[PDB]
Amino acid sequence: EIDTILSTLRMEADPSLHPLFEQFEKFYEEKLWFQLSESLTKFFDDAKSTPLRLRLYDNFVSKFYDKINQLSVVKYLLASLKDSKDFDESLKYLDDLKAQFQELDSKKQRNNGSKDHGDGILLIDSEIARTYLLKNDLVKARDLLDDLEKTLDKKDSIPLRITNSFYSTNSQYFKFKNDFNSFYYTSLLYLSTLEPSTSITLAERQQLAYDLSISALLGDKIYNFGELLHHPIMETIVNDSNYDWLFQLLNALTVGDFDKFDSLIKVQISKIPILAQHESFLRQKICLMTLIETVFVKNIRMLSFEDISKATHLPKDNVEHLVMRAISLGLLKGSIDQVNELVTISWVQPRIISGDQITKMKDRLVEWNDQVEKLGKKMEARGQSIWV
Amino acid sequence: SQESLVKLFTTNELMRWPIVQKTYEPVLNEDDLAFGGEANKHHWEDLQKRVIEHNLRVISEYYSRITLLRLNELLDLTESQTETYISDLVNQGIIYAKVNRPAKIVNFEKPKNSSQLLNEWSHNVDELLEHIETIGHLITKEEIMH
Amino acid sequence: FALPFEEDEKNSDVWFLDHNYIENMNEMCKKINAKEKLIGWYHSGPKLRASDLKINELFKKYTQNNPLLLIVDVKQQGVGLPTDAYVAIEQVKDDGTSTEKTFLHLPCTIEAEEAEEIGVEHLLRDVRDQAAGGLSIRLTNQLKSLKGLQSKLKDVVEYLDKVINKELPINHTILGKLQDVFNLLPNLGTPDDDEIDVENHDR
Amino acid sequence: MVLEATVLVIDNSEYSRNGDFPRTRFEAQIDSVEFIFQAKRNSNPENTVGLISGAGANPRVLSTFTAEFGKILAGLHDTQIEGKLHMATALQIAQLTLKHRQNKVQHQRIVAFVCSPISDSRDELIRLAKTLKKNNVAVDIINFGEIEQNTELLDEFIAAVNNPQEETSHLLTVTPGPRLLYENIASSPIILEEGSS
Repeated sequence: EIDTILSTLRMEADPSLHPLFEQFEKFYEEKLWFQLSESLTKFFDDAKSTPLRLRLYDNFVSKFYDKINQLSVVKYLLASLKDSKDFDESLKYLDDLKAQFQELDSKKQRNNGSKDHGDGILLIDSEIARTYLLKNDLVKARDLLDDLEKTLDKKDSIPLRITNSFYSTNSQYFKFKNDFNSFYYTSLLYLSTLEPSTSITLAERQQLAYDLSISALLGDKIYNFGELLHHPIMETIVNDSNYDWLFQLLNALTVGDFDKFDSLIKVQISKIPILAQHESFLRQKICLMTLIETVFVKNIRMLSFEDISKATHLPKDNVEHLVMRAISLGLLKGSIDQVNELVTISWVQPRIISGDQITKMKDRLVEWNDQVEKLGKKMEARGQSIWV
Repeated sequence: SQESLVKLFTTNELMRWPIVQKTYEPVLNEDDLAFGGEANKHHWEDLQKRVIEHNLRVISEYYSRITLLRLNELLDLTESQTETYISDLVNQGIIYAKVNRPAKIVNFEKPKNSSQLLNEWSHNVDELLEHIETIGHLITKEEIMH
Repeated sequence: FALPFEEDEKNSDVWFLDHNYIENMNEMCKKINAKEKLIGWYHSGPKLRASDLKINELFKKYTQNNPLLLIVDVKQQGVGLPTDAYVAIEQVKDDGTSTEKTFLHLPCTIEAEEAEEIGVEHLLRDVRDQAAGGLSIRLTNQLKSLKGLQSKLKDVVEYLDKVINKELPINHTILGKLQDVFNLLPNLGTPDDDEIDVENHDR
Repeated sequence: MVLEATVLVIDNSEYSRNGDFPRTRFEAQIDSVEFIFQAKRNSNPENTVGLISGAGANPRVLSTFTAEFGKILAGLHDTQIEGKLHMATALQIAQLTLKHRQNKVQHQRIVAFVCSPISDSRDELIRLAKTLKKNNVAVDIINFGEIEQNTELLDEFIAAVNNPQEETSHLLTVTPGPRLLYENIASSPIILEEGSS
């Protein structure tokens, strides 16, 4: 039946891959399809470098689609059509697997009396947009993602895997335009909503980690450089040559050093020429990280111009400019007084909160608690004799 | 070219006139039926008025007071032409300022009212008390779930 | 109303509930009043637990909205909050955190129906230490009010310490609110504070 | 057994997905749940039967004691079919059901089907075995779901609960492949099973 195909793939494959094809024959036969579902997922992860993935999926998807997990038919498809260099093929097998499930729920739901197979339609749908993205038909993919989004909102429970793929797609769309900000904000949600199941490599996160870092530095609205590091994705990956100089670029911005920043940047302007054309935006971003940070940690909520001039290492002229741009962004808001040489703030936009800032916030409230307590002791002394 | 132009004018920026003029002279000024006609040379001249009114609006909001000596420099105008432009835009009722003729300051503010200031203060105190009242519930929530 | 219910102390994932009771109580209550429908469940508390999320799921099969879990302390340990209200919502939590199902605080207050009121008036025959009365009543209040706030402020201090000492999970919602606490601090020496001291003499 | 109340457990699993009786094990279980209910009614007509889910971490009460087959039948279709059995939680939730009952003249019985092996620690069922027999509760395990390729962890648990008092555990051995599940129930004790003195 399908045993003959399995045998032919096995002669053709590498000796290391020969055990996997045998496992599939024995599990189908014993009719134990939990084992069979897991064993296939392991194949498509590790032997999609070998191009014997293309004829293997075909057998399982098209003859089982109610006898294997609702997640897993979509899993074997996504791997096979990822390394594919034809977009016509990528599109094709999606229209096919989409047909099976729409057909299936006309009968199945009735006999069975339960189970919805419409969850899997939405991943297929993320993947149709995905095909469009690589083919450079970005416009088409956008519409299909907005139609996906609608379905999500009217679901009572939305499992994490379904919205994970949606965000992956959305992430890809933004980096084609090169909208750093729009990519950064979409990617955090992708990272948070990432599945407890493993079938993602170390290598994939690595590629992503380069992409997160760059967006986070060459942005203009981004004052969280350890929101990267509260995910494993950039945190645990710092031990290569490329992700040393890169980790250091992030960290220099975090504590607001200009001296350390100068040393890195000088070198990496030559190396990375994406970084050189965007050098201007980055160079001032440092001063803006010092502006928001210094008024926050201090108890006074008005800052002099001379304070900013020494810290950021700039003329007094250049300082005003910086202040006006912070009001414009929404980094800070308030009034700019040139004559009295103040910037007196009325808003602090919410920031990354590290252990040191909590310590500050906690301290300041101890003083506040003592202030209330002392006033309270006075309020008890006057009027002790009569209250009512 | 059009995209950077629209973007500049929409968002709140500080910009200087001969540098913006230098950007769009070999670009937009040579596009006919806009700026490249003859009586559209005087629609180019008009582009400047719109740039120096943009800077006046921005600076009005964010700067509560600024010296007149400074304001001149940023706008790229002479002292006389600064005062008349402030004045016209105060007749048309959009902005408000008090400009000194000795040229010490311009106070881009309409001097705030007693009642409103007090009103503004009373509300902030209610926001602090509300903020603490909500916080205490979420402390209980986190500790026990841990 | 009560329902049949058991609570096991050996494992908190075991409790009893009778489903048939909930279906039969619905029939009856529509006859008395059709403006009454199931809207969720009270729980005696005062301790909120994670297993209560799973009881929550059950109640999501009688009402379209998310069920309201109304913690009513019956032990009377709190001198305020005799109602705290929370609703289960499902959201991706920040900081590399998964999708968590969690109980978020949503504002509650006692306000009384009009038909209820009549009896509230009858049973209250006490002088009422806080009722908002005469000069006397509100001087007693003003003191009470300072010790209220001060204790509320003390919980915030303790909480913050336990985050970096005993490593409580950072809950960034709390911390965000605290940024605005520092941003709505009255600052002296501005013309606003000075006008307030003039206004004390006006009054 | 005459004068007995029974909590059925329908096993909701991904081994119930797997087909080893027609159409799958889930569709096989609808037929076998109907079998037991009627058989037991005929033998003694005071017998009355509930149904609870073997799914997720929490078993949920689909039905309480009832002798309308329609109330029990309805829950079999409604429940989600893909889950995991959790034996420990089941014994306890089943036991509460057997608490709250019309008359306690009846024997407390749990009949629990197995499609998927245990998903919990062994020793917890050993400790729970002595609590079950303390209140004279027995547990019947239908085993076709741990003799597929599994070693049978079930036998030692039946040993621990078994001890004559009034109620004694049985282990219904059911062949693991097609023969129709209902018929396998029938050939095993299910109108001649009894608690011993």
